[PDB]
Amino acid sequence: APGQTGKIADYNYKLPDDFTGCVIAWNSNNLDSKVGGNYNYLYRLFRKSN
Amino acid sequence: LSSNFGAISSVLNDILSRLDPPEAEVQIDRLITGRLQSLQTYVTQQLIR
Repeated sequence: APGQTGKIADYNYKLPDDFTGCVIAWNSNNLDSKVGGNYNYLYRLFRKSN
Repeated sequence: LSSNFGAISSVLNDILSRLDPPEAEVQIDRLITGRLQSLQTYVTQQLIR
């Protein structure tokens, strides 16, 4: 959300406060949640610079 | 300047300290509109005097 802080926010994908768009998300259990446990997805929590 | 004009901190630097732009923008907006209104009142008073 514009200006919100967090590991996803500042390290993964930041968003300007003047952002003009839509955020559309839906649970992807039927697609991504599988017996493999979909661990391929990664976030960059630790980083020198936000 | 010392007055907050509805803002939560007198000194603007204290607002800058921890408050983040999503809230800092609105906070400083309130503070700056208050300060500018005060300056407007002062300049008008100076004009009449």
